[PDB]
Amino acid sequence: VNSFSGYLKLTDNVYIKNADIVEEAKKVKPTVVVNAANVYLKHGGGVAGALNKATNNAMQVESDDYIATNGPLKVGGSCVLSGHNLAKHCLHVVGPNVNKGEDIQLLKSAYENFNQHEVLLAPLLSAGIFGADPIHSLRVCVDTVRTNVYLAVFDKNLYDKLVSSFL
Ligand SMILES: O=C1CC[C@@H](c2cccs2)N1Nc1ncnc2[nH]c3ccccc3c12
Repeated sequence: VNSFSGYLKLTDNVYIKNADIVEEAKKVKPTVVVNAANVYLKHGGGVAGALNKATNNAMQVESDDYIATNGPLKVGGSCVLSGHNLAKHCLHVVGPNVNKGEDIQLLKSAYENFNQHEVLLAPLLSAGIFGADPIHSLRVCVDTVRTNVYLAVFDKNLYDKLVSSFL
């Protein structure tokens, strides 16, 4: 039993909800919140901009130190940093950005990072401003993640489309 509330069960381990991941993180304080990161951990917009703003820019400060020490992430890669006031940990995961020409086949590699964590609150990777089809992203998530994932979908219209079209 966990503290997540109001989710639709899609499969044994994948759940989905129409919600703002920031407010969901602030309420649940999950062990792991996933950020829709880029390789430079520059959290300007989309999910990343929203998570960072909610931390009063502490996420960005921590991230800049991480990059100064380690260099950029790989597309498809991840790193574990603090969750600040939102979660115990933030798993920054780099889905491919279609608006940069990155290979959508890397989306599966991105979701594989979730399997290192027993339970996660997450957005759909590569959706939104990363330019991929959210229906496809959900399919890859379901077919790749084996741990317990709670997906927050900000757009109410999009959520209903994902559910109604889910196979
Ligand atoms: O609903 C989806 C599906 C793909 C993804 C993206 C859409 C555009 C770029 S990325 N998204 N957005 C969000 N996901 C989680 N929490 C969110 N809180 C919000 C508060 C205001 C506005 C949007 C969101 C939002």
